[PDB]
Amino acid sequence: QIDLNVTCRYAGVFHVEKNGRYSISRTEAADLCQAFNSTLPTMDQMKLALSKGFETCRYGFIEGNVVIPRIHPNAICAANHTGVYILVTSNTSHYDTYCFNASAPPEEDCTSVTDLPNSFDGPVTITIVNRDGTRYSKKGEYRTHQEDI
Ligand SMILES: CS(=O)(=O)Cc1nc2ccccc2[nH]1
Repeated sequence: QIDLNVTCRYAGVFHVEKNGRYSISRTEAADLCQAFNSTLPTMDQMKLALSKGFETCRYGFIEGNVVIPRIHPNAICAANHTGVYILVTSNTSHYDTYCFNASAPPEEDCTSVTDLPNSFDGPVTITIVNRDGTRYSKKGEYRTHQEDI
């Protein structure tokens, strides 16, 4: 069983946390976004999402970097930084991910996610968990890299 906690989308960008812990590799992140018919955001896409109201308190992949978007300074989120905070030094490789859905609304979309449209056949139950607790479950797989399996 896999839980995927997702957020609001902001200019198409959203955050995905797997199994309540930093547990996604960069290869898995691309596959996971592909399951949402999405891609890893570019830094420009992320900056526009930030400008629409997106912030999290979790490291996640974008294309090329691991970041935390921050609007409001918080001492426990990205060392009190604002803007798209870029992780510079870390020993480790597993984070959450951001994803970008080009078909989402242009600004804040805080409706819930009710599908995992591009998952593959598989036996494991994947549950999308919204911030409001609503859930969408479907049996499937999204990982293509043997290293992640
Ligand atoms: C339980 S796990 O350590 O997150 C490995 C895993 N990740 C998956 C993603 C989709 C379907 C099955 C999956 N099994």
